[PDB]
Parts: sequence; C-alpha cells; structure tokens
Amino acid sequence: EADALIESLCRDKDPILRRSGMYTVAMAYCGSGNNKAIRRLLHVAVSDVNDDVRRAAVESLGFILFRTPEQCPSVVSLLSESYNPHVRYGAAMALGICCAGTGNKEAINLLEPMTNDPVNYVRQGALIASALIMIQQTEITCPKVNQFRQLYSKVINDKHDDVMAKFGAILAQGILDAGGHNVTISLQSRTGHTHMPSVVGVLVFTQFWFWFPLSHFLSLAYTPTCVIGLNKDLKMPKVQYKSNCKPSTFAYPAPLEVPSITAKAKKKEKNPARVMPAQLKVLTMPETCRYQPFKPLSIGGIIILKDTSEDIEELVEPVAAHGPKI
Amino acid sequence: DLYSRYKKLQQELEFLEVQEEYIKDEQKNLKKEFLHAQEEVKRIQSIPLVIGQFLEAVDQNTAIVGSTTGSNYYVRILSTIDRELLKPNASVALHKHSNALVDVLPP
Amino acid sequence: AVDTAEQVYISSLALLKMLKHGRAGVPMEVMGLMLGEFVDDYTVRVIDVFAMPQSGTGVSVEAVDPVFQAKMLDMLKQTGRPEMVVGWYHSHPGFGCWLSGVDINTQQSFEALSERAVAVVVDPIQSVKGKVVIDAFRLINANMMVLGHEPRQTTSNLGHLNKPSIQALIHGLNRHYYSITINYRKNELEQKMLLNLHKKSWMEGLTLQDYSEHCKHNESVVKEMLELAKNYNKAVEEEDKMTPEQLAIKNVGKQDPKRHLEEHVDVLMTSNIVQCLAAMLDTVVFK
Amino acid sequence: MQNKQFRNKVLRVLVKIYMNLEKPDFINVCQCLIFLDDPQAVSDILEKLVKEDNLLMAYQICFDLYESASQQFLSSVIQNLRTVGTPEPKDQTLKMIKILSGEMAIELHLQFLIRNNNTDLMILKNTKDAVRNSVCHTATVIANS
Amino acid sequence: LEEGKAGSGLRQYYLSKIEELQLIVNDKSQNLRRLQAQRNELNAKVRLLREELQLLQEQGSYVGEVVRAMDKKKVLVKVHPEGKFVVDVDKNIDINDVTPNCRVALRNDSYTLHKILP
Ligand SMILES: [Zn+2]
Repeated sequence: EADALIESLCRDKDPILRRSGMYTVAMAYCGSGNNKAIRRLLHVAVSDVNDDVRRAAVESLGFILFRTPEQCPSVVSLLSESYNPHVRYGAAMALGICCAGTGNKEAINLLEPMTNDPVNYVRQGALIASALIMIQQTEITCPKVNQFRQLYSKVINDKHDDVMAKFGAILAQGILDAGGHNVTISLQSRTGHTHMPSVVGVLVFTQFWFWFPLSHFLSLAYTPTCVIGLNKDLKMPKVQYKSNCKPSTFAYPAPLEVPSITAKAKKKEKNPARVMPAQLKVLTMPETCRYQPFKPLSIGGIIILKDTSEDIEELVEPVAAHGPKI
Repeated sequence: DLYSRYKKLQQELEFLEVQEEYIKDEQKNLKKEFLHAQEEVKRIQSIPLVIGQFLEAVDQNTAIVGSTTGSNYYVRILSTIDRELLKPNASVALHKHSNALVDVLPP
Repeated sequence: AVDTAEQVYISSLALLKMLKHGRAGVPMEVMGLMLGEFVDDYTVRVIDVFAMPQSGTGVSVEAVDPVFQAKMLDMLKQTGRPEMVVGWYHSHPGFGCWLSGVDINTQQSFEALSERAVAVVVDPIQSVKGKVVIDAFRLINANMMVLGHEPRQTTSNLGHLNKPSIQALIHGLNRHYYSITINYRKNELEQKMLLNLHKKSWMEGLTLQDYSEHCKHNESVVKEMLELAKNYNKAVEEEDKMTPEQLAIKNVGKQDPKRHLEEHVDVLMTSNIVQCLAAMLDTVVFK
Repeated sequence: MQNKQFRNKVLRVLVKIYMNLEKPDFINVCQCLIFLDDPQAVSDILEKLVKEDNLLMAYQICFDLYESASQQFLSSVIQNLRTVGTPEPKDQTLKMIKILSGEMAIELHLQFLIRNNNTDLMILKNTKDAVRNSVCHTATVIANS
Repeated sequence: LEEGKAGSGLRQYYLSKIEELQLIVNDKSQNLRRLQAQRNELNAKVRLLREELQLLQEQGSYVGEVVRAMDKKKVLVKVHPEGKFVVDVDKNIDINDVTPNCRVALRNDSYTLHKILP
C-alpha cells in the first residue's frame, strides 16, 4: 500500500522525515519481502550528504533481512569501516539487530576492528552490538573470552575512555546480566512468525540515541526461554526430560567471589530454566516418564501435558506467598 | 532439498544481484568524495606562507624545522611530499598557520 | 533547580553577518548583537544580527550605547522585526576564541535579563578558508561548583562538541566557562536560491558563451598544453625506461613515493577535453 | 520470497486436507493462521472445539494464538468467541473464559522467574566503582533494570 | 522415471552453471568491494589528514630538551629562550625513559613529550 507514500516522502526536503521514510518502510516491509527498498536504503546511505539518514539507513535493512543471519554481515562488511563514523555506527546497529539472538560469528569476528577506533560512536555501538549477540552463549561452543575481557576492561578503563563510551559500555554490560541469564530476546516466534512488540522494543530501543529514556522500552522485547508442560490450569506436575549432551556445557558463567551426558535434565515442576534453541533437538523425554502429552514434544514451546495413568497421585505442589511480588 | 535447492538458491541469486548496482553507487560516489577531500586538502595549501629552514629528519614522515626566528619546531610533514625534500640543509617552506611544507625552494 | 539540553539554531543570515563582520574583524575589538526568539527552554533560534561601531575602549558595557541600541531596535520594530536580543557576540582575533574578564563581566551583566544569553566568537583570522569553525560559548553558575558541573541531558551531540579540542584553550580554560552545540537550518528557497545562485556563480549567462572559446583554445592555446603534457608524459617515460630493470631485480618492497600512474590518468583526463569539445564543435557547426 | 498473491490461497486450500484426515494437526493451522490471518480460517476451528468436545487439544493452539501472530485479529477473535457459548454450558464457559486470559503465562513467568534469579555483587559493586553522578548514573540503574 | 535424474537433472546442471554465473557475480562483487575498501581507506586516510589539520592549526610543535629530570614527575625541560617550562609530559609515556641531557619532541602549548630524539 504505502509505496507511493514512502517514495513520495523520500523526496522530502526534510532530513528528519527522510529518515522517517526509512524507519517507516521497515515495518511495512519486514520479512525480506522486498528486494526493492534495499536499493534506495543503500542508495540514500551512500548518496545523501546528511548522515542522519545514513546512520538511520541500514536498520530497516536488518528489519527486513532478519530471516537470514548469514547474508547480512557480508553485505554490511564494507560498512563496518565506512567513510564517516555514522555509517560505522549505524552498521553497528545493523550487526546488532541482524545477529541478535543468534550464534553467527560473522558479526563477532568483525567486532575486533570495531572495538578500537578514535571515534567514541563506533566504540560505543561496538559494545552495544557486542552485547546483543553474546547473550545466551556458552564458551565451550564458541570462543568468546576476547569480547568478555574487552567488555570487562572498559569499566576499569573508564578513567581514560570517553564519558559517552563508558555509558554504552556498562549499559552494554547489563545486557548479558539481563534477567540473571534466564530471559533473552527473539526477533521471531517458534512458528517463524515475528513478534510486533519485539520489533517495537528493538527499534525504539535504537532510538535511545536522540532521547535516552526511550531505552527503557527494551523490556517489551524480553522473551524468556523455557518450556510449558502445564496439564491443567491449576494443577502443576513435575516433568523431567533429559538432554543428550553434557550438563556442564550449558551452565551459567558463575563469576568471581569478590567479598558425557546428563542422566536427566534439570528443568522440573512444570521451573524450566533457560534453553538454547539448539538444545531443542537434544531434549529427550523419558520412556519411563509417567505422564506424556498427546502432541510429541519435538521443539521447545508451549504444550500441555496429558495424564497417561489417569489415577491418583497427580503430585500437586503449592504456590509461593507474599513478598517482592504479590 | 534437491528440487528446493533451485528456488531456495534463486533468492541468493537475487541477493547477490542487488549488490551490483549498490557497488556501482559506492564506486561512483566515493571517488567523487575522494576528489572532494582531495581538492579540500589541496585548498588548504595556500601560497602566502612563512619560510623556515630544515635541520634534521629524526624519523620517517616527521621531522624538525628551524624557523626563521631560530627556534626549532617539530612538525609532522605532509605525506604527499617524497624523500627528496628531506635534504638536511634545504630551503624548506612551511605554512604561515598550518606550518606544514608545500615545497622547498632552489638555492 | 533545573538545567536542560539546549542547541543553537544558526541561519545563514546571522552567519554572513558574522562573516561581513569577520571581514570587519580587523585587529580591533568589534561589537554586535544577536536577535531572535526563544520558543522554549531547550531550543534557541537566531535570525537578526547586526554590527556596532567601534570605540577605542573596545568591547565593554560602556561600549553599548543603550539609546542607540534601543533606537535601532525600535527602528527594527517599525519594520518587520519584532524580535528581542538573544545574545551578544564579538571577535577575538589571534589570541584564541576564549573570553576575557571584561568579556565574562559584561556577559555577567548582560545575562541578567536573558537567562540563556548566548555568546559567540568569530575568528577568521587564524581560521583557514577550508573550515569556518565557530563556537557559541556559555557561562556556568558559580554556585553550581558543589554539584556536578553541567547537568545537560542527551549526551549524543557531545561527540560532535569535542571538535573544539585545542590543548590549551578549551580544557585549558573550560572551568567556569563552557560551550554549546551549533546546528543550522536551510529551507528550500535558501537551498535552491543559494544553490542555483552558486551554480550560476560557476556557470555563464546564456551559458553557451565560454564553450566555443575553449573549444577553439584547444586549437590556439591548449595545443601548447598538449605538447607540454606530452613533455611531462615522455619526461616520466624516461624514468619508467629504467624501472623494468629494478622490477627485473628486486620486486620486494616499495621505496618510491612517486607513482607515475594517476598523474598520467589526470593528463589523459585533461587531454579528453579535446574529445568532449570536438562534439561541442559538432553541435555548433550543426546548428 | 512470495508476493502473497497466490501463497495465502495455496495455504487456505492446503488446510482443507487435514480436516478431511482422521485428525486435525496444529502445526499447519498455526503456520497458515500466522500468514493468511483470516477470520474465516479461524471461525471454523474455534467452533470445532465444541464439536470435538476435547479440552486438552484446544489449549496448545489457543496458547500460542494468544501468544503470537496477531493483536487486532486476536481482539476480533476474542469477541467472536464472546458470541460463542452461553449469553456443555458449564464446561465450555470455563474453557472460553480461561483460554482468553493469557495471564497464566504471566503467573508462571512470575513463579519460575521468581525462583531462578542470579545476581552478583561483582557487577553491581563494579558499577558503584564506576558510577559518576551525571552520565553513567542512569547506566547503572538501566543495568539494574 | 528419468526426469529428476535427467530433465530436472540437466535443469539442475543449468542451475550449477547459474552458480558459475553467481561465481562471476560473486567474484566481481569481491574485487569491486576490495577496490571499494581501498578507496574507503584512502579517502579515509586523507580524512585523517584533516584530523591532523588541527595539529596543523597548532602552528606545529616545539623542540624540548630535558637537561634534568625531576623526581616529582614534573620534568624541568630547557626550552628556546623565555622557556624553561617545567611540566608533566603525557601519561602514555613514562618519565624514567626520558633521559636527561637529550633532545625530545614537545608540543608547543600542552608541553607533552612525543619521543626521544638524536
Ligand atoms: Zn584583545
């Protein structure tokens, strides 16, 4: 529908509204249904003299191209070190959003030039982009110690670094700390459909640059990873599957003090913990498990449990009480 | 998989296709930017300037210069000028404000 | 107790008045007044800027003739200018853009009315013709020394505000004395009037005029520059005559900063004026 | 990379096959109703829950429909469900009411997220080591958020 | 049978030749983007010369000569007349490496040392 609207508003004299054609043309075109808008997003990215649309450019390109993790950083690869700092910074936003929730190392290996530059913009959004990928990642799979320690060296390097750089540094350090590793983000659902307030939270969260209290809308995109085996609405069972991999590989990076298979998985009473999407192929329900759904639990999500025994001993467990919550 | 590799692959054909006119746009624009910054660093070099004298070159592309007042100045020289003008006893000429050398003068 | 994040709108009106005033930036202190309207707390727009006659005292509160000030102001009011003063500016040639005790004291007096009270220093004397870097400066309150210095929100633009990073003046004198960011505005009548004004300032009247002139200086003058072009070409070819021995010996590392290529590409680009203007001659000969 | 001009029709005719099968499958009714987003393709399956008289099978497709795929289409289908039922009366009422909550997910989120939390003094003490009163003061509390 | 093996098989062979065509579009995108990285780094390099242009606006820098190092990390340095400016030099360079009675590179206003000189 809005193609004549946004192409009409793309020839605007106003640079702000020229950005707003791109910010607008993201959410109409998400899902990479358009090989058309990438032409003029990149064309206004290179062609225009004002850097507002140029750092505002490629985020809509991530918003359409979120389906493939692979195809993005190869074509933002030149934009990693661009001409101006602003296409460097918007490129850091683009690698931030296209690779978020993933494990693609093709954004990660490009961060080591991004983390060191005379400009504080690319140093800040280098840490912001670094914060969005390393979340929900174990070291034994992928070598992340380098970006751990360069992420840690800024809050001791805050004496000799910029005042806005350290802001995105420790602000980026809260992203790994978010929810005590339990909650995460996802750009799309289990069905492959994409969530609207996740997109809202991430793009308005990228609009913290002009107005910084808008970064509080990041919490609208928080997707906790767990399972549901809830059989009845008021009945809680205890459901124990097993993982086909090592339990030590998946654990929490327990910090400093500062004063080949699991026999079963540790998710119970359904407290399902965080779970990697790659763990959804190594989840194994027990054959000796008493209760079992009608639907084969194949991938992680929301299912119900069926009572197979249909007898006594449903194993009701109580509910918590008043405190920090209700 | 096998017959899906065709139409799956066609999207990679299109995505590699879209980089063509994009790299055309970059290759046409950034050389215009190159003559922008080239002419702009050229017009920094203006002919009214002060003449000093060269004393020593202590490392590559950075040297010291005796001013006309006798005080010695430490200036990183401009990159376009080659190593012929690193002659130790030379008639060097910096700018009056930038104090970087455009040209040396024949004695 | 509140402070916000302000940003100064600068038109080309005020700008070229400060550039005529910067051509009037001869060694003596000069005086001028910025006018406009304050629409809110945290945005400020300038429109009207004029200059003031000099005095042997220079810039002072005594230099401000208030009946001459308000006289010219009221003459602007009977014209289409109902704007209050938004600040006062001057030039600090040679010794840098910072503000003396006279400057900070008459600033201290002239900020009693307007709480914003913008102060601007134009200094084209040591400013090159490549960049026209100008900055608007600010006074901190002396009772804010106990608290943090500048409680300015939205710290994005300060990466652009670290462009004044001279290693004596800005942070050499930044205590009690801070600054504010500068952005512009250009509407489409200024854009296309100034744009076609400047393209026309690089184009001709009927525009077909100087074409055949250089088409026929290709036959009268540029032939000499073509022969001299071949002389620099061949005069490099005697150097490239020796090069395939060097390339036939070492091939490891590069010692010559002279490239011999892109200069000759440029020589060809200047040589193609003959080709481009030959068809121009064909059009003039046609009709 | 469909243009949607055929794809939604292909799906709304490719959902005609499993209703003719012995059972309805939920992956296909999800993966159509996340794309075609049609009330006429949900108006059947909302009232098939009564004819099937089966509580357990509805709850999965209900929970991920109230989870995902729509906002105003959910706001339309909830009042399409409001006309359904009484203006098994007693058991369908608790079905149609308790599926449209969505806050049981919020309650379980509050329960496992009330019992899984991990906070460390190194991070927050490191922020207090690094805090300044102007800029990173909000960075500390947004990390705390 | 003999279509997916033969007719769609040669259709797949034509797809492999299309992958050769995307190997041509591939390596053109490769070498044109390496040229693009070259122009980006070169125009970026003269842009960093514009970063040097503020140190051109510094009017250059002076020539410091330390004759005596002082133990309070405030080095007295013999300067051109009306000089003898005692100062702490820059934090990224240690004091003890700067040997006395040798010539150094000093900025003209901020009085921070760059390097030892012969
Ligand atoms: Zn003076």
